[PDB]
Amino acid sequence: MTAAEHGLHPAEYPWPQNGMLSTFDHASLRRGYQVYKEVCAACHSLDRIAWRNLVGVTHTTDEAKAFAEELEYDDEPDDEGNPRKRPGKLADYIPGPYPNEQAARAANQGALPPDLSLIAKARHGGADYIFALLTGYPDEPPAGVVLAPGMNYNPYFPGGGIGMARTLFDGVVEYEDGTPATTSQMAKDVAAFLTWAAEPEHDERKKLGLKAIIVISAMLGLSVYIKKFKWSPIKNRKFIYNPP
Amino acid sequence: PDPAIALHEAAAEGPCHDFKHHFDECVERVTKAQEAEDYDHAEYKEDCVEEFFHLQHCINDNTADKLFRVL
Amino acid sequence: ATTFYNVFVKRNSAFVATILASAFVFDMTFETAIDNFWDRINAGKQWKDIRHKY
Amino acid sequence: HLGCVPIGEAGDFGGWFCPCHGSHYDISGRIRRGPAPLNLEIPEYDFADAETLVI
Amino acid sequence: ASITSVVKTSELILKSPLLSKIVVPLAKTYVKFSGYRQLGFKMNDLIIEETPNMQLALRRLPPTESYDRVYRLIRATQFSLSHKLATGNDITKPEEDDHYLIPYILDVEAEAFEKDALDNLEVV
Amino acid sequence: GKSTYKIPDFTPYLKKDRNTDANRLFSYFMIGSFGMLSAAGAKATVQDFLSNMSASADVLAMAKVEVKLGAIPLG
Amino acid sequence: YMGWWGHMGSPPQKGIAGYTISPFAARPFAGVVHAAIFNTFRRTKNQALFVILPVSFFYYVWTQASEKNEWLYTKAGRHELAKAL
Amino acid sequence: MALRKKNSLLNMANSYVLDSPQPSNLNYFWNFGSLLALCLVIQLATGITLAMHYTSHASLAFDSVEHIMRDVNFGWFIRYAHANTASFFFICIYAHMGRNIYYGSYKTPRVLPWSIGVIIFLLLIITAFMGYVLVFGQMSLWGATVICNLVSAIPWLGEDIVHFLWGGFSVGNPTLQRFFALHYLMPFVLAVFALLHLIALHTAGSSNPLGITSNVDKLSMHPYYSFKDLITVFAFLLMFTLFVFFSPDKLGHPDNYIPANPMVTPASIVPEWYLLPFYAILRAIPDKLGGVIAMVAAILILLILPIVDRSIIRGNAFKPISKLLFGFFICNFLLLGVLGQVHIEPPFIVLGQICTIFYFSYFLILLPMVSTIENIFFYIGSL
Amino acid sequence: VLPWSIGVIIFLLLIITAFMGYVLVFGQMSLWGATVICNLVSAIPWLGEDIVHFLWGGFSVGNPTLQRFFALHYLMPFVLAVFALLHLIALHTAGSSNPLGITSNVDKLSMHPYYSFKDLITVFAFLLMFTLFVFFSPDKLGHPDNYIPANPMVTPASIVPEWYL
Ligand code: HEC
Ligand code: HEM
Ligand code: HEM
Ligand code: HEM
Ligand SMILES: CCCCCCCCCCCCO[C@@H]1O[C@H](CO)[C@@H](O[C@H]2O[C@H](CO)[C@@H](O)[C@H](O)[C@H]2O)[C@H](O)[C@H]1O
Ligand SMILES: CCCCCCCCCCCCO[C@@H]1O[C@H](CO)[C@@H](O[C@H]2O[C@H](CO)[C@@H](O)[C@H](O)[C@H]2O)[C@H](O)[C@H]1O
Ligand SMILES: CCCCCCCCCCC1=C(C)C(=O)C(OC)=C(OC)C1=O
Ligand code: FES
Repeated sequence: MTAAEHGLHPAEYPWPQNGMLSTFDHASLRRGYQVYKEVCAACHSLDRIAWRNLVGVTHTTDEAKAFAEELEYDDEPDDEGNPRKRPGKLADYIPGPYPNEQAARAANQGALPPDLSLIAKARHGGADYIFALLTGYPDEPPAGVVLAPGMNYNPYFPGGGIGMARTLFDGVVEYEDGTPATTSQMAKDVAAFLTWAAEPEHDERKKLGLKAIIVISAMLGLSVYIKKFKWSPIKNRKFIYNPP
Repeated sequence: PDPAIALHEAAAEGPCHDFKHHFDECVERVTKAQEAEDYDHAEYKEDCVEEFFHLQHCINDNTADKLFRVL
Repeated sequence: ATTFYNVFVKRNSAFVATILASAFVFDMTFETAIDNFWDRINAGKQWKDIRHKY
Repeated sequence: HLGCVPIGEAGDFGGWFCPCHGSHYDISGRIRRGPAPLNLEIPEYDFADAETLVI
Repeated sequence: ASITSVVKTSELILKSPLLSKIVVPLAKTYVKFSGYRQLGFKMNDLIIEETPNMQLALRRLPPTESYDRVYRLIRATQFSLSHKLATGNDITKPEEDDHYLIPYILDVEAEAFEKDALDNLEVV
Repeated sequence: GKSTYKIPDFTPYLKKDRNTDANRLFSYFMIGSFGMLSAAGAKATVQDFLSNMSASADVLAMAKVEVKLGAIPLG
Repeated sequence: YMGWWGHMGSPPQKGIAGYTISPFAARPFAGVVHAAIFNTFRRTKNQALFVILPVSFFYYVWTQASEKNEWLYTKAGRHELAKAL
Repeated sequence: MALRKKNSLLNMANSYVLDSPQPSNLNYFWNFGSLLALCLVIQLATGITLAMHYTSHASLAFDSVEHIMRDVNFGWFIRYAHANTASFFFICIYAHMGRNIYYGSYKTPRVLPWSIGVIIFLLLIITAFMGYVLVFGQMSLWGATVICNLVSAIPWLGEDIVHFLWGGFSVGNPTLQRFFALHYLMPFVLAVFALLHLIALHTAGSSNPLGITSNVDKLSMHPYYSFKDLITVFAFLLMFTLFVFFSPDKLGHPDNYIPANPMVTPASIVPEWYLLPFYAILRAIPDKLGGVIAMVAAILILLILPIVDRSIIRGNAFKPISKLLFGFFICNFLLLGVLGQVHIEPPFIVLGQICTIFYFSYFLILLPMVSTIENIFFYIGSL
Repeated sequence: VLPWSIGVIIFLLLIITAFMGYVLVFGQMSLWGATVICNLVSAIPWLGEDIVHFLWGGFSVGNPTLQRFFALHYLMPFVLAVFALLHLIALHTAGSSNPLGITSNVDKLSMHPYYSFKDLITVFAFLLMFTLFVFFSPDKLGHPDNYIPANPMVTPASIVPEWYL
């Protein structure tokens, strides 16, 4: 296939979480949630994430309950069996912008914006692909490219024509921690947050793996000693043959 | 302003200058070819995607680490 | 060495008791040690490090 | 007793009567008659408001 | 493949002057690179024995040959498990690589194959 | 070469202190450490693995319930 | 073809004396450094060609195929690709 | 008499794991059998655990796997352990089969354990194929579609059989629920056959790297091979740890994190890496039925190794030409694997055909020729 | 003694297998039977309550319990078949006993053809009984309440086990 059909391969960026012993930067996670909430959530759902998931990762219990309580969710019917709404709870999932695929496509010139809960695991590249894509819209498509109607040129996207326009521009978000919200900064934060959303066990997994590596290595060393100890009578065996 | 704007420009003029030239030459040719009549009824229309990828791949190699260092 | 052998090693009941008690101690101390080490190499990154802002 | 749900207002102590083995709970939900050993357990509940309790 | 087959084909080659001229040097190099002599084996020690015919041939070995084969197998097994090679007198020299077993198996097979032929005889 | 009473040379391998309690104790220290890490590793493995059967996070989220009291009449 | 202890199916053994020493009497890692360096070098040297020759051949074949495939799907390779299909 | 020998139940265990007489010179390539037993045990423990939290209904399957990753305590571990051990199972099984082919383990008197082994290998393929469908991501669905459509090539009844397998007219809920049930069962069938091949082996015992009898010099299985098996168990667990904790998705396809969509077709539908050589062999034959026959034949041809190997000597330790041919055969099998995942483009199309011819010609021409000639070289060379 | 002792375990495995399988229907008897039988574990001192919550995977019988019972119900018959095999292998050291209680070492008959063909008679007798239930009276041995979907609120009139328990 042509390189265009594949898409340009994203650079390998030095993410904080790269590194056998490295966690996510949780300050970046928090900022990335705020980009999701104020930019991406217009078109993209995050359906696998519940409010309780943010607690002790990006937000306190109170902040997350406040986010939940601002929304209305379907309650069980009342006593006359009429529909009712309730305020959200920590167990609720983050609600998406559209009621169904048809509504989603209608708002996006036919394209369906995917759910972003698994997108970091569902694309080759992970965080690097998300960062590369969001920051890789050239001002002008390379001379000769004919974009289909409602398409935007982005070399990282396979085929080059993506139905999502550029959305991150300097200062579309005002971070609550005072960080300068440049295109690059917002893309890095949101890519980190989405990577967390795809693999929230990441931090615990790598720490348990450190414990496993240490124990298993020690056991490997000791198993070598013990095998050699038990095998030494066989290895050291000597013979004298006197033909009968 | 976006740190990447300046880093990318620096990398294009500097370590990726050969690739920048090739992309530039390509665009000149393709625009000129589009300007000519009976271009729409041609069999093969050249693009500049290949040269663009060579340039971008190069810029990314010379920038990735520098950019993340200043975020 | 004789004394140590006689008390903790000679009887398998005592040897297994010693091994299990050591496993208990190792398990608890290793937990604490890794926790501290992990927190130092990932300092300022974890929720517990930013929690105070909120 | 075993883990059926008592029918309320019924009983002999006019609180709750478990139909399963005939154990009678009170208006406090205390066991009075029948095989049941304990009074109906109390959840951990708090009055956030005077009009709403959380359980 | 039967030892009979191998021995017959080899004798056809050794007969033809041309063939022997080109095959014998190859076969000698093959044997040197094979490296079984470096574990103190003779070639015949390597022949598969878990066959009725080979069990019979091994039972017909003279006791001395039999005892020495057992020792070479045990010694080679010890070199194998230790990851060592034979040195000195344990290396099989080319003159010691004698076909002690070939005559016994060729007799066993001669009878086995004659029996198969005669089981298919047709009175004319 | 011939006499079976002349033991082959084992001097490259023999320890001088082979009969001492220190000598045995060392090898039991290795065996014991290995048993200790195997015990600690098994305990960790069993505990973490079986915990899958305890209430999952979504079940733990479905616990605390709020009920109004204005609707409920006397008696 | 295999028996059991006491009647394993060995031809009669006679004339071999076998000797060994206790695992507690022996140094389990005796001669380890010499083995790790010289024994491993010998063993590896003697097997090296049987790995090197097939690996190098198949890697060269793959390299040629993958480079040509890459080239055929460039602009430069348009004509050669057209013929190939 | 010792209880372990006297009591019939204990004696069966004893005969396999304690008093079992083994050659004294097995090398580390004899350790894959116990690694395969370890993979099988891990897969049973993790698989039964996943079954406690997985839902086989197509509307819920993919989400039940997300629930496992996100909400079940250590669900991520159990899921990644199960997924990665499926790959390790195939690394160990290829190693084990490679050991068997290099050391002549298929020769008399071990034709029966080898032949049962070939069936174990087919059962592993079916087990792993069905388990992969259970996720019901894009690769799950589209992989099931293309592999199950190969059955349509069976003449006359092929289409009918496909609809019967699917339980409908395409891969859907009926197919997913039946694959769950069969995926649960197949590992138990596989464990029975694994046991059968060992019982069959026990009549000759293990072969050894020299290819001679070990009846002259036996070692108890315990403690010698027990403690030698621990070394590779810990080596395996270290490799397992590096994947499961540090790189859990390296061996997978990102498309399997997209929910199955019968409408959208993925860019490239490829099998799991361990099936790739067989897929390359299938692509090599232009005919549909031809390709399926070739693919199956590539596995069943292992059954003729006892015949086509004409050597008077067991195994390759002392056969320099056979060793070179084995090296080429193995590297070709890895090339086929690589070609299984390239696009159907020049020049990989022709290369795949050449590699497929080489694969079959090993069994049918080269091994019979080389083994015949080496017989003659051993005889003339040692005269 | 050994085939008999393994037999006692086979019997316990059958009880557990059949108990879990009955829950899988998730009718009223399924749910309420699971509730009452699993609560017996609460009687284990100190840890009993914790063990029950662990078995349920929650605070009452629900979805986690049903999905785990499915997985274990699938497994338990395979465990049971292994133990059935073990008790036979254990038996093979003495052979079958016989109705007189004496040795049969004096007078043995091959299992086939004699007991093969004698087993066919009872196989067909069994299949006739099977047929009468499965085709003509399929619900005679069951409880009608198990055709009502599980309702944690409403308790059935009487919760009894399957007849064999
Ligand atoms: C107002 C519309 C809109 C906004 C705002 C938006 N997107 Fe999208 N996005 C889309 C559409 C439409 C697609 C599908 C594009 C296609 O498939 O052609 C898409 C696709 C994507 C993809 C997948 C591309 C692929 O490989 O399939 C990712 C990743 C993505 N968006 C992330 C983001 C992030 C991160 C943000 C903002 C911080 C964002 N989007 C903001 C409309 C939007
Ligand atoms: C689940 C898969 C399998 C398991 C658990 C398994 C296990 C074992 C074990 C424990 C042994 C004895 C020790 C050893 O040599 O490694 C063995 C030997 C053997 N296996 Fe397997 N095996 C499996 C699959 C296979 C397959 C797929 C084949 C063949 C295609 C095979 C053929 C053999 C042969 C021929 C031997 C005897 C080798 C010898 O000692 O010379 N096995 N297996
Ligand atoms: C030889 C043994 C086995 C092999 C090779 C095997 C292989 C696989 C594979 C490849 C998958 C796809 C994994 C993924 O990408 O997520 C899978 C999934 C699954 N397997 Fe198995 N499996 C085995 C045994 C079992 C057993 C015994 C069970 C018992 C039910 C089981 C239950 C499951 C379940 C429920 C899933 C789907 C959940 C998931 O994807 O993780 N497996 N298996
Ligand atoms: C799945 C369940 C079982 C199966 C398939 C099974 C099968 C058999 C078979 C085929 C025999 C030999 C023929 C016969 O005597 O009927 C037998 C004998 C026996 N079984 Fe079972 N059995 C099972 C459960 C049990 C249980 C629960 C017990 C004990 C509590 C038991 C104890 C025995 C004993 C003691 C014998 C030998 C009796 C004799 O021949 O004198 N079995 N079983
Ligand atoms: C055959 C076995 C027979 C009986 C065995 C009974 C074992 C079953 C008990 C499960 C116990 C789990 O109990 C709970 O485990 C988890 C880890 O799993 C621990 O959790 C701790 O370590 C884990 C990682 O290991 C971290 O994610 C967590 O933040 C930390 O609190 C809890 O501190 C402990 O309370
Ligand atoms: C590997 C997993 C561990 C579990 C063991 C596998 C269970 C299935 C094993 C039973 C199958 C029958 O297996 C068969 O048993 C008998 C006795 O046990 C063995 O018989 C062998 O040992 C006994 C004494 O140990 C001797 O009387 C006999 O001369 C010898 O051949 C057979 O060599 C073995 O083939
Ligand atoms: C459920 C059936 C699985 C069969 C495998 C279980 C046996 C465990 C492996 C032990 C083993 C056996 C039996 C064995 O025979 C052998 O010698 C060749 C080994 O080590 C070199 C082994 O490791
Ligand atoms: S169940 Fe309540 S009275 Fe027995």
